[PDB]
Amino acid sequence: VMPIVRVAVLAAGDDGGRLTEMALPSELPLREILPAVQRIVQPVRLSLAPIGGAPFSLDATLDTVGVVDGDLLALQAVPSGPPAPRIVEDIADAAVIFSEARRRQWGPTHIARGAALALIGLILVGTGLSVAHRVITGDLLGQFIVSGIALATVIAALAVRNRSAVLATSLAVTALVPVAAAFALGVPGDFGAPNVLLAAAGVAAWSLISMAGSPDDRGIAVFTATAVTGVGVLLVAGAASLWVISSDVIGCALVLLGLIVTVQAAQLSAMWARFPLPSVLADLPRRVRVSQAHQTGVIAAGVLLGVAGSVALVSSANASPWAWYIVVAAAAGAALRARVWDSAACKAWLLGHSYLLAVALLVAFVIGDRYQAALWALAALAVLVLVWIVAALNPKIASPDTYSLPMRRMVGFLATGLDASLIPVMALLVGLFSL
Amino acid sequence: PIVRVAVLAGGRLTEMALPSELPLREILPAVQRIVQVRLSLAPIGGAPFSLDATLDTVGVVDGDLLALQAVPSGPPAPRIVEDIADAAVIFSEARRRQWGPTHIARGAALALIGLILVGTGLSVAHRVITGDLLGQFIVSGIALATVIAALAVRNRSAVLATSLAVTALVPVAAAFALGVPGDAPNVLLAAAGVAAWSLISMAGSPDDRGIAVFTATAVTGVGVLLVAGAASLWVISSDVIGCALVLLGLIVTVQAAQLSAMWARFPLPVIPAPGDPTPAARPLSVLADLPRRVRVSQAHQTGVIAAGVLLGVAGSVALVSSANASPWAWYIVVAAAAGAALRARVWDSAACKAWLLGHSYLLAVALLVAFVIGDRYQAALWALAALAVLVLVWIVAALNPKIASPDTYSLPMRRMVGFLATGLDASLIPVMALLVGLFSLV
Amino acid sequence: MSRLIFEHQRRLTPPTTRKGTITIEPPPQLPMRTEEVDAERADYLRYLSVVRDNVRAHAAEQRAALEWSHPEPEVLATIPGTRRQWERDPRDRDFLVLRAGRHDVPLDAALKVKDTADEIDLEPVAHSALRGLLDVQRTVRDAPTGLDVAKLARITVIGEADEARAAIRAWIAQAVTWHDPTMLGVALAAPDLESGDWSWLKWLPHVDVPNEADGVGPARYLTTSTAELRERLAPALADRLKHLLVVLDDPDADPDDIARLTGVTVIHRTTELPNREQYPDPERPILRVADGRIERWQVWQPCVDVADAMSAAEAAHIARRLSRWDSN
Amino acid sequence: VTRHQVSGWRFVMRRIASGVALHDTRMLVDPLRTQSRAVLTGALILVTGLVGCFIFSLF
Amino acid sequence: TARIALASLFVVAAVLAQPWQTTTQRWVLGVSIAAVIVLLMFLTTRIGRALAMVRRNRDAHRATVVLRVDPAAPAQLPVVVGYLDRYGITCDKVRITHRDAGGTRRSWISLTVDAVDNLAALQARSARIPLQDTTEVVGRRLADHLREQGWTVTVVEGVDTPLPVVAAYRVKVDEVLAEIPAEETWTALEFTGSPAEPLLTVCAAVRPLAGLTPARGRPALAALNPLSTERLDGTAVPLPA
Repeated sequence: VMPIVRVAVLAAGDDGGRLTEMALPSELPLREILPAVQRIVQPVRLSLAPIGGAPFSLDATLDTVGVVDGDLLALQAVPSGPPAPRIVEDIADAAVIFSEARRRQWGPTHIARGAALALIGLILVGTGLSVAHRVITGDLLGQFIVSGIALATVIAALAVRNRSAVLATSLAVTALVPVAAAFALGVPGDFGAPNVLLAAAGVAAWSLISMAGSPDDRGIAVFTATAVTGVGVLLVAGAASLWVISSDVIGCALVLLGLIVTVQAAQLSAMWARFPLPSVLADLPRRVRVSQAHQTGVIAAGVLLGVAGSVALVSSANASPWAWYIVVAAAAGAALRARVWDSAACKAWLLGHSYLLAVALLVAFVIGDRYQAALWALAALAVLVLVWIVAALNPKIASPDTYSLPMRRMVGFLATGLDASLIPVMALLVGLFSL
Repeated sequence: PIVRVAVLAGGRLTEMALPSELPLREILPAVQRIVQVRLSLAPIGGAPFSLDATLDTVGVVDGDLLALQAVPSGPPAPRIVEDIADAAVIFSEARRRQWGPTHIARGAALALIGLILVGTGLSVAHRVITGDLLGQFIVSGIALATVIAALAVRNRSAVLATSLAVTALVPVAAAFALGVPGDAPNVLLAAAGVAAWSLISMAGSPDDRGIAVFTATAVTGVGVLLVAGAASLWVISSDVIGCALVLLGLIVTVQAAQLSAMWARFPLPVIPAPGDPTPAARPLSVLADLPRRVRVSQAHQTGVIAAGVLLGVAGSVALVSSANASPWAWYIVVAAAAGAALRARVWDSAACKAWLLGHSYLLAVALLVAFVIGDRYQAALWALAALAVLVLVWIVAALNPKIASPDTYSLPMRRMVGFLATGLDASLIPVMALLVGLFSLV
Repeated sequence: MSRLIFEHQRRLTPPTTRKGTITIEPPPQLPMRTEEVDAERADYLRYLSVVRDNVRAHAAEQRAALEWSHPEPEVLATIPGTRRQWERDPRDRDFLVLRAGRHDVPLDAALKVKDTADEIDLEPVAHSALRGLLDVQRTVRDAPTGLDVAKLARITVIGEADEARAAIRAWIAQAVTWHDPTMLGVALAAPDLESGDWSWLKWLPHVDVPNEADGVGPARYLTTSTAELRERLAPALADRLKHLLVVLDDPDADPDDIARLTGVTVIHRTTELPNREQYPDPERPILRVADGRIERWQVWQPCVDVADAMSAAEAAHIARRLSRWDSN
Repeated sequence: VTRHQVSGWRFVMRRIASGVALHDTRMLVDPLRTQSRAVLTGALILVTGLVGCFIFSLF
Repeated sequence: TARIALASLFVVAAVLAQPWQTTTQRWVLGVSIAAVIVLLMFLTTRIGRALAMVRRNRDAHRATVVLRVDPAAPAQLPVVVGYLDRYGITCDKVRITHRDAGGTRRSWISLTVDAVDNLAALQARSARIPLQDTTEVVGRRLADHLREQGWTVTVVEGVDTPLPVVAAYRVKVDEVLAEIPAEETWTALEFTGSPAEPLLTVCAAVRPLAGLTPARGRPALAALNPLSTERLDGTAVPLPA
């Protein structure tokens, strides 16, 4: 017989397009079979190209080029020639000519971006100024200005909800810094626990009222992120303000809740689809994106608490070593749970859990007047960036293929055992089950 | 009655003539008996010919290509084609590759960036609280590490190289700033090191990625160097270094075209003698490289302008941020601001226009933070209100696309605007003289 | 005898070629405040920049024309099928003009300054700019060009086998792909023809004499004995109209073996180079096909800056995709 | 080198500057020269007031 | 993890009873024991399954195409599994189904196509997902490839039902496949995942022989409808040669 390969070619150059299968004889120069493909699917010459790549040399054959049975090949043009390079002998005309390809025109469209960035900077720096005016000195003028600018920005967000649909979303997502600032300064005292409660309540309320109210699919993810954590710490906050003092258990419950949101997430992720986010399934591309968005959002919250809780455990010194076990346990858990999510931002957040943990422990230590361990945090961050580097150089550690099936089973088993292994030491540390 | 075709069957094809008015039955054997199961001749990507027809009746013209292949046991597979509308999307699918190892590279790069930044931060905090030898030691170690790594991927990446070089000028500045005991002459060493590193990086680099950032750091380093110089040898008030910084910023911003021209080594003119010369013609080699020199010039220009603004705000925050400076200092500040916001009508590169227009807003933010640092807290609200007015005029320019277009104005109006932009930075220098006390030396 | 027919269609309208004669006003006379002469410099330089842009437009138009008339020797694969295969005619300005490669064309337009401001004491800049413009812009950059074969009568090439034959294949394909066989007929005489080499010529409908059979293919001008070639060529030539090409592949064995005509322009490859070849004629040139260029002998005057090489299999594909058609 | 030569040199330099800054070479009006000469006349007002309040100081 | 977590919580509330006395570390010890030993997850989920069944005593995102090949054989095994991913359509799973309503082993091929795992290609068709259309097209392509391969296949529309509107089973790693005693025995293999290295699974039904598994807690049999848009939840496992 004769070796043949069944492929499917795609050519869309004039109107719509044509995708169809065919059988081509392997071990032939493409310059021989291209006319047949053209005749079937129909001064520039054409050639086959793997979708997402560069066209094939007109001499190579489908066999040597590396096409397996059942590929999908597009019918592109023979790559190119030179662009016929221009030439000018005067230097001034050279300067004026060779600069056009920039979109350098000022136009009434860079002014819009400039004004929006200036407004966001105004909001942020005004919140910062007024807070630093209160938190240090202490008077009603600070919180007054903060609440004023917060009401101003939320009204502006609701006012342009259908004006540009992007200025509105950006203004909203930046409006939750002054909202938190305002709702973090009630009943001053020592700023206490319950101010965190009120601030988280306001933040979660704004994230909710804006997520469904959002005009499109966008960085809505961070919304749902600042929504989930918005409620998460909220709950724990209430405890430390209502039930009892609860000195240390705050971070314990926080990291527990973080792990909970992290693992059992896909269900709650798909739950938001029931809520109204806004021709049989024409609105599929939106939904899935939004759906995907919510995942890439919610998992972010699922890790923020994981730090925001752990930071409480190993903050001070002389803490029980069980805290230094629960922190690294949650870290390893959120690290090894990246193998399953298989998406870009999800895997990214799950891996960067330990990185953000290192940086947060470092800043908490330098705030906490500790330096014999801040250097240790920096060294741990160094080991982490080193393993990142060695993974990037040689695709060995993060390549889930060149491993052992027994080792893969053991890794999954160890992860499944260790992520939940913290609630026993949780109770042993908090002493809640020592009655 | 005969047709000459290329038949195909060892990994090659042969080229033979075949009878036409004849059944393929008695054709295929001899064909094998030339080329060397139910075999027959078939066109490329087609159902094999009916075993009992003629080459003529099926329509194989002279010079086609036929391959010898088996007879499929059954139907002809009419190869139904399905239509598509926007195949350009499928491409964008395969282009958006999965996680893989590609994202690992950006991850590692960002991780190293963050590592260097947080190391510098922790170390400078330890030094400004209580700095042992370990502080300066680890700062210098991090700086040497990143500067070596920059020259380690210089010809391997050409993208990670410039990024590492850019981020490396923060730890270098930190190191050389606190490499000397004391508290200032330190900033002199810092600016010297940062300018040296900026120049070194800018020199051995391709056309771009030696972007405005590098020449801007270089120029602001040279400026802070020439100011810390006077602050070191002589001893002068805050007003003196402030005026010197704002004047350096202005004089760099204004002469930022010829400077950017000579920085890119343009092919200088060859204007001949007047009597009887022989004009030379430029060679095609340099003229071919010209469209690279143009982009290099543009980048250098944008950087020079950015550095001019960074100076003109660094000095502008030296005069007003003090306890109580003469209203002449306020006038110099406002004049430099309005000058760097009115010469933004001159330049055309959008990046330069933005860097110029922003000068006032950046100055507002800098005055605000320097007031908060200085426990003023009263004129800080005034600075916030000024910045609010700035963003208000920005907004009213944004959502009203007529105030932001010169064509809707009258010739004498814009001519008077030009007159004002002339007079402002004209009088900027005599007021500097008044403030510095130069006219009190007589 | 069994292949499709063709109709002598009307050639498409090529992109226009405005052969105007643009003139430039001479620079000033350099006599008066320096500001005045500076403003005059500015005005004159602006005028010069405008006329430079216009000249660049002229040049781009000429290059577009040459491209549309001499595509790269790999696009012509898509030619034979369309209505643009044998589109050239014995009256057009680019007829029997084999494309050999890209180099600098002399910019057909004029660019003549109306030199009346004699006694040259001109403004130094306003004159240096004009000299630069007249010396640089007057030559189009790398653009298609080649051999006006209709007035050459011999092409001697020099170089190794797989490069000389490469360029020969390239422009012989570029020729047989834009002409009816009734106008030109390609021939050949080679000792190793049926070798994956010029055997591709077998298909070209330009290599068959009138009224011969040879059983399988009508004539097959291809052969080995140059004398036998002339014998097969005997009735085709007594004319000193149908053009011809007769190419050789043996370095030795006496080229010029026919005359010394009026349309028979033989080609041959040699390995010996001339020593001090006296007056390389406007016709009968000598071409060393170098690594990546084709240098014409002249008293080393490259005259071709980037050659063209068509692979054997590519020539075969051209021959096949061309052998379908014929006109009679 | 005649004065026309140095004038042409300065003119070519200013034209190159206008090209690489304003992105045009028409050179009808040259705001770059305006700004430069403005700073220069600022310095000249400075030196003039200097010699003024100097020769007055020796009243 | 949740079940092992609660079991760890209870074994911790128990282990602190090193003095198994005083009826303070003993009665709560006993309640924690009788709470953990019942869980150590097949009995608690047994209660869940009973509650589901008393709850169950009363798609536009997945499409299916079904064909019949009366001369069924394993010879067409590769040419069908190759359709897990090709022509840029990545069929989500293939399923071979055999029935024995008498002695006429009516078999069926079942292709499934989602709309989110390959939303790009679908969206490229008409900007409004022609999921049904593209599934029918890939069905026609498989039918033609099989027919030309040497068998006969007819694209059916509406197939019989393996559930009466009764006992399902599942096996692990050939002889059992021939063993699956009754009147109407369904046996269906499903390949999912990647065409190069797929994941094989098996579900059968009668109206436990050598290695079967009772289907305790039937909607699974409903899913076993070759036309149904499901994955036969039971398991997933690679295969040897």
